[PDB]
Amino acid sequence: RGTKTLHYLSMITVNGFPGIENTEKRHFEEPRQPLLNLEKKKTAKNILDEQGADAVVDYVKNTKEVLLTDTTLRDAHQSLLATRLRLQDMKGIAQAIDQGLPELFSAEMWGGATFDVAYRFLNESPWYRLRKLRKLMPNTMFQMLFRGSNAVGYQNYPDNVIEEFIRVAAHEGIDVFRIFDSLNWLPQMEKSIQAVRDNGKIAEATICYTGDILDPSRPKYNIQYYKDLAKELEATGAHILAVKDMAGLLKPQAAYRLISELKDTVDLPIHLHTHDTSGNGIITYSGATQAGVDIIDVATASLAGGTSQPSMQSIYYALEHGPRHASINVKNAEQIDHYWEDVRKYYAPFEAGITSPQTEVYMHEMPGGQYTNLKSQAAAVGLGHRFDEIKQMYRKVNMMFGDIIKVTPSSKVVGDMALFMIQNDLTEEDVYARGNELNFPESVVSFFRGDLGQPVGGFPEKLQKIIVKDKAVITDRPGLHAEKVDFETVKADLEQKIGYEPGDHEVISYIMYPQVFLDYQKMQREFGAVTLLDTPTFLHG
Ligand SMILES: [Mg+2]
Ligand SMILES: [Mn+2]
Repeated sequence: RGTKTLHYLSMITVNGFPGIENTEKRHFEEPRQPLLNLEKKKTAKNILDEQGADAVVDYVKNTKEVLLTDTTLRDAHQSLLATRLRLQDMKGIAQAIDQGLPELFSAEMWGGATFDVAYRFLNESPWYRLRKLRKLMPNTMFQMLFRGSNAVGYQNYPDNVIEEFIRVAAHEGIDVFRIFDSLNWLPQMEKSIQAVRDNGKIAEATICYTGDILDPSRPKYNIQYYKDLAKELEATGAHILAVKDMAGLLKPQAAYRLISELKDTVDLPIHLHTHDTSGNGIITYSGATQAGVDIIDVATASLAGGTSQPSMQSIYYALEHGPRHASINVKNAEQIDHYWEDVRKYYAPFEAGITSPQTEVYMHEMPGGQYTNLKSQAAAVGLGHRFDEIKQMYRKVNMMFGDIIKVTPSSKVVGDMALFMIQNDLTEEDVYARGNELNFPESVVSFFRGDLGQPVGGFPEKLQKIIVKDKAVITDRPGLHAEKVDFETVKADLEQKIGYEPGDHEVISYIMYPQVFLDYQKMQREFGAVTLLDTPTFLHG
């Protein structure tokens, strides 16, 4: 253990940290520990543990105030710090979050990019992070972002694999599963919702908001589409209806109209998740609060704004004297935000830069992760000076594909198409004419084969035959055609590859990420548990 520790320390000291500029270690002060005025309240986690998920739904329904879900541990640092927030910085404040903020509905700490990024770059197990945070926060519900068909991975998986992931995640401490589909397709979400219900946890059926319901020029995603989707999601038996605004597209008037119209439609509580990219996140949450939204997704102030969530303290002060107040202790929240600012000072190499509110997201509708990835891709191929034209081409490609819902991985399809069109100097007419000779990117080909599912209204028929030439096109769930996985065989093979008997979580991690888990195990054998190091020492040695 010690030998591995000085091995990692010497490696980082001499060769630097991979992916960041080699820089001498700055001296940091100790992060400020909060002074909390503690109150003992019965949280939603106590209700879930004692009386179940339906009692949690009843408690949310009977709460006149708007509940808050803290996205600091997942989405705030996914948007701002490239998901690089380490478990050490979280566990410095996890107990303070659990005790000083018992009014929180849940804390989003898992799913999304965290599962892959922790293994690949932070060299720490996300299961280990979940276990440590669960021990430190016994009275906080743990929210996770769950893709309905692929769980946290990106490959095609059978239904039993997704069910096993749900069972193991619920056993290890995930309480709320925010289940979403990239194309808002119900069959991808139905089985995951049913498995979350069978494990006794809270299933959040999620609608991804795209376009503008108040714009009649785009009637594909109008209020009737969202009402029908909410009715279908209510039919699945999900406890809470969720509305994901991945790019901050929901305008406050549209927010009020959408939340009200969903409110007379279904009786589920409504959870709204938005980003502050346009700078309108606070007023969007306020307009949803007047319409009667139940839970909204907020982040701590030092990790809020920009591509991240709206601030929890600011949304408290925005609704302080209105008809509905935010359910939070704002003094404890500010005391915690002091620590979060101090530890955000550690992650200077991963900062995006100077950030201003951008209303161009109303035009290209790119999520912040897709925005950063496409900017880096354009910089790599020598087209970084044409990023405005790349964004225009992104909007045009989204319209060409039939106005699809753009989130991971469907936003990557549009980004790859836009980059390929900019690279080869192609217009819409050029693709419709010379697309037979063209070799489209594999993500676009996989999307038009049906590997991502079926989009709303189907594919454009001519563009589909242009993009996929002789490859087979499926019209049903790709998980039905997934190659069968036997957990005993995978467990035995993993016991051969790594030098010990794996747990259920390790087998399920090997199934989601085969090469990434093996690389993590090799780095664990070489460098040990580097998660115990502090972040300046972890990055600079
Ligand atoms: Mg309520
Ligand atoms: Mn988000």
